[PDB]
Order: sequence, then C-alpha cells, then structure tokens
Amino acid sequence: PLYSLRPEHARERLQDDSVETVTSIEQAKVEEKIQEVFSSYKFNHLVPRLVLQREKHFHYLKRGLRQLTDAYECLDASRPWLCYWILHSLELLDEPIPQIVATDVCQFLELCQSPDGGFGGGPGQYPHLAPTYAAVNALCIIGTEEAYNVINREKLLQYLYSLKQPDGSFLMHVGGEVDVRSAYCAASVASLTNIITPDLFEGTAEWIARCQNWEGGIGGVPGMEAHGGYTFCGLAALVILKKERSLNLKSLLQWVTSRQMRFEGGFQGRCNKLVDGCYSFWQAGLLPLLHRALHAQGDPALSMSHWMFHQQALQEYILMCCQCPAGGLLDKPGKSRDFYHTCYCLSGLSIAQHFGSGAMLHDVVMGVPENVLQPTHPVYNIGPDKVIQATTHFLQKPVPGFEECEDAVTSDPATD
Amino acid sequence: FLSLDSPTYVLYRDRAEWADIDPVPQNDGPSPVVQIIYSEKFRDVYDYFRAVLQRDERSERAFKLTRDAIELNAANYTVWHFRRVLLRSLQKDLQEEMNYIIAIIEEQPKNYQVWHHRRVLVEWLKDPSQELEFIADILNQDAKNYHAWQHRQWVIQEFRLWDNELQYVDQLLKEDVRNNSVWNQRHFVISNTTGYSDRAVLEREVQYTLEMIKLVPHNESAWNYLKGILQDRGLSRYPNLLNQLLDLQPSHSSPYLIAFLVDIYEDMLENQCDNKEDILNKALELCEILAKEKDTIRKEYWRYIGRSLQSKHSR
Ligand SMILES: [Zn+2]
Repeated sequence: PLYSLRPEHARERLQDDSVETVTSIEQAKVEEKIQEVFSSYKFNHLVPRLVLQREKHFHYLKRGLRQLTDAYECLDASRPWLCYWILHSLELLDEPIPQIVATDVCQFLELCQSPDGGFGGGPGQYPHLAPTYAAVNALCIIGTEEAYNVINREKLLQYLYSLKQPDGSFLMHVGGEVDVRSAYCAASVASLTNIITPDLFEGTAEWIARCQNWEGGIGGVPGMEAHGGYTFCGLAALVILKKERSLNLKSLLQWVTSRQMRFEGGFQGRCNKLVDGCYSFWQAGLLPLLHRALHAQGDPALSMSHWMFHQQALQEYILMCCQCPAGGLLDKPGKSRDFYHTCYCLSGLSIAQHFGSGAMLHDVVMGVPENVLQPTHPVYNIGPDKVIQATTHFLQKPVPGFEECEDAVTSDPATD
Repeated sequence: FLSLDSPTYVLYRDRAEWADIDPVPQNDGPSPVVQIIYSEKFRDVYDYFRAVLQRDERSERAFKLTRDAIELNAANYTVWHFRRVLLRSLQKDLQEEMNYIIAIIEEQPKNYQVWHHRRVLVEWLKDPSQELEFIADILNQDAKNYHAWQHRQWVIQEFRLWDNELQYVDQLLKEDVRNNSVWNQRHFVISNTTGYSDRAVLEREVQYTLEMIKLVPHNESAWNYLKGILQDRGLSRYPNLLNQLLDLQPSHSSPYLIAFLVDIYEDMLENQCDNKEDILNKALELCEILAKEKDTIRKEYWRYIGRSLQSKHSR
C-alpha cells in the first residue's frame, strides 16, 4: 500500500523517552495532526485518491502572475521572486506561458534592473542578489530571445564585482551582509549568462566550504547551525564552480538523509525542527547533487534508479498533506499557502519523481500517473531544457572584461 | 509620531510639511505582472519615499517617513539602507535608534533586515553591552531563531565575549536538551576557546554527551554532537566509547545508536582492522537491520552504505 498508511508506520512516531521539552511537544502535535490526515486515506478508497490538484494550482498561479492582494505587500521588495516562484510552478505543471505575459514579465523585469547592473525587489529599488537570481531564472524560464536580451550582461558583471569580497564571499547588496545564499545567487547568475571572469569567484569555494559545520550540513555564515536552505545553496554553488570536493561529502550526505521525517515523510530544515513542504526541494534537491558529485568521483556503490532518500514517502507527504483546496501548496496541513511553498513543494515533488544518472532514467510517480511534473535542474531549479537553452545562447557571447585592467601600468605624466 | 492606525493619521499627500515635494508613483508598465494591490496608505507613504530617495533628500522628515515605510514593509532593504544613510547625515542619536530597533525586533524577530540594522548600530556604537541580554530575551520567544543565533555569534566573536556563553548554553540545554541550535552554539564556543584537541576538554564533552544520550536516548542532537567531535578523529580509535555504546543497546537503543556502531565498524575497516570479515558482517547486518526495519525512511542510504562497505572490504 502507501508507505505512510502501512500498519508498522505507527512505529515511526516520536519516542520522547518520557522527557518532554518544547521540541518534542511541538513535534508530537504535528505528528498527531498528520496522522489524522493519514487515517483519512487509509480509511477511504475505491477510486485513486493521491492526486495533484493541477487545476486549482493553475488558477492560483495564473491569477497571482498578474494581480496580488495586499497580503503580498510584505513582498513588495521581492517581486522578481513572485515572478520566478509562479513561472517555475507553471513550468513544472507543464502549463505553457502565453506570449503576452511572457513579454509583460520581460518588461516588468527590465524595470527591475538597476542601471548599474543587477535587479532590485521592484522598479527603482536598489539591486540585490536574491531578486537578481530570481529575475535571471524567470527570464530563463521564459527562454525567448526577448527574455535573454533583457539582462545587461556587462553591468551584471560589474554589479557582481561590487559585491565580491576579498575573502571569497559576496554581499547580498551594497551595504549589506554575506551568506552562502548570495554566493549561490552570484554563481547561478554568472554561469547562466556566461560572465565568469578568471577572478570573479576567487576564494569563493573555500569560503563556502568553511560554512559546512560539525553536523555535515551548511550554515549561512561560518559557525552557524546547518540549515537546509543554505546547504542547498552551498552545494549548488560549488557544483557550478566545480569545487564540490572542497566539502566533506560524506558528512553532508549523512546529514541530509537524516533530515527526512520518519513519520511525516517530508523534510525538516534543521535537526530537531518541524517538517515543512518547502524543504522537499532545499533538502531533497541535495541528493541529485550528491549523486552527481559522488558519481564523478567514480563511486561504484551508487544506485542506478533511486536518489538516496524515500522518494515515495516525500511524494506522499506532499500530495496528502501539502495541498490547499483553494489552490497552491503548503508548509504543512493548514499552514502557509503562498507562492513560495507552491514553487518548492512542486520542485521537491518533481525531484522525488525523476531520477537520472548518465543513461539511467527511472521515475517514481505516486498516485495517478497524471501526477508527473516536468523535471527540474537540481542546481538552478528551472527546467533542464531551459538551462541548456540559456547557456547555449549566452555562450554565443564572449565573457565581458574590463580593458583598462589589462593594458600596461602607467606612472608618469611625461610619457603621455 | 503619527501612527499609521491613528484615527488622526494624515496621508503624506495631505501634510503641509510635504507640500513642496511631488510624490513619485511606482511605474509597473502599461500591463503589470505580479502587481500588488496596495492600500491607499501604503502607496501614499511609498510614493513619498520614492520622491525622497530620488532626490537623495537628507532631512528629518525623510527620516521619519522611513519609519512608516518600514512599518508597511520591514523587508524593504532599500528603505532600511536609506534610513542608515540618514542616521549618518543627520548625526542621529544612535542609542535612541537602538531603542527603536529593540522594539521592532521584538515584534518581527524573524525579519533579517531588522537584525542587520541592529548589527550596524552596534559596530557604529562599538557597544555590545545590551546585546547578550536582549538576544536572550528574544530567544525566550523562540530559542531557535536563526537570525538571533547569528547575531549572538557575531557579537561574541567581534567583541570577544566568550566568557559566559558555555554557561548560557548549559542553561538553555536544560530548558530544552533537543534544541539543536544550542548544541551548535556549544560547539561554536568550544572550538573557539579551548578547541577540541585538548584531550581533557574532548573527554569532558564526550562524557557530557554520553550522559545526555542516556537521559534522552532518542534525542538526535546529542548523537550528532558526539559524532561531530570525533568523526574527524577516527571513531574506531576510541575502544571505550564502543563498549559504552554497546552497553546502551539494551535499555537505551535507537536507530542513532545502531547507526553510530556502523560508523565505528566502517572506520575499523578503513583502518585495516583484524577480523575484517567479522567486522564487515557486523556492519552489513546493522545496515540491513536499518534499511529494513529500524530506519526504513533511509533505506536508500543504508543500502548505499552496506553496498560501499562490500565494494571495498570484500574478497
Ligand atoms: Zn517552508
């Protein structure tokens, strides 16, 4: 039957060793609520019940891509994110993007681009690496020439330089701070547009490697607790820079896998914290990355059909507990229906459904076959077809460079 | 001053003091996408913020305007930046601003922008005196607040305030021994003070962790810390650890304990142990026990492990 419904599954419930703390107490609560949801599917069935409410998701997305309620006022400095979240979800759901919105997205994003490089949270806002990453991803999802042509490549390079620090890290923005995520936004955006100069990421890989902590996972800055969001950015950034070996991959693999909740089936962001739909991507996204990494190093013990996590259990968690009746996906039952979770629960679901390593391909689609999502690139989190398309286009162009930096050193007015 | 919910709140477009400036509305283009339907109050404040920002006006009025703008969207990094630029230009009272940010953080403890700003005020003032108390309070609301922990680590490193953190960590661990954030802080303090190579400290820690594991055998944090401080040193090199672990197997087992033993045997095999076969078999067994019964969610990982052990320690 379904992994989560099996009789023995009740054995996977929290054993608080009779020692109650806030953590166990909150964990038990989510497990009780989740069990209630599990029971429902065990109880009733005559027609297939694990179904991705595509229809309702599409309505939510199609509307959001155009107009948002003031509930979104709090994301007024995150508009290119809304564009990415939405367009990626649609892409995963296999909904084509009409030429009119495609062009409107492009034009809006053009308005979000700082004249000195990068993209801000909205028109006239200072550029910032998070919205820069989103904007480039969104334009790549659209994938037309009009979309590509929006990005001022020369200025974007200049902008990355303005944030690049001597120790290898990058500021989120001018006058901002650094974290593994900004390093990831720079590497993602620089590689897709083909603007990686010899020194752009100097020291970056070692800076990211220092973020990996005692748990095996990666914190936002050295010394910080291992966190799924940062760990994904860390490893993804190193894969782009071809420096994954800078990390202790073994303690990393052991850490992620431990992040899958035994009862719930979904992933938590940090050890001893609650399950959450978005981590279906942040955490599960690591497995295809680790799979590539280890495989390149010739690891012979690798599976040729499955990622190193319970693909089935994650899909069950997503389909049974992460869908909203009104449309959109969630953190967990009755918790956080927004475009962010819609994007990530879907991205995670698609990772859990498709496996590929070299020539080997093998899907695992729980519920109705109709549940299959288009595949997502585990590094950039946009369609693999879109990654290939963008890079091939940007590789037609030469990497930008500053000529004044290459000419002869001067020192005397006399020689003019 | 005038709160946005005050019955007497006045829109900026109706304030005498702002009559000289023309607001700048946001241009979303002829056919917007992801367009937020802002309230009248939000769009009014931001129309004036755009006018103030555009002319880089460094005034007391522009300073007060940014407080409303932040109220409306405390995630707006452009507004936060401009307010700092104004704090400097107007030589504003930074302790006054510290009072402001203290109140705001207590309201939105999870907003990054808010902690970043407090960090700036702290370097500017070069005064970390309020820091540890304040963060402790916030951590009372949520002892796992990522941003609060990050700020705490920054204040401690920058101002070298290591003296009492290990005690603080001991306090919070009693409050909740499952708080992984606190187990991490423990590692942060120790690796930054005595370090772990001091065999006496390492001994203190392993013993401490073992007693912790004994009390709450299913708390993953303790297991993770234990492996954390010894993994790099070679798990099999500690014969007395292995015997104490096996001694837990009865009334204190868990998939963690079993997993740890697999690590020990994995290491033994790497270290070219004797009775290679006896060890590989003890490993592979625990691996199947984990894949098929005690840790099935990780069946894929454990099948990989067992497979790796065979791949390099057989025939
Ligand atoms: Zn979430």
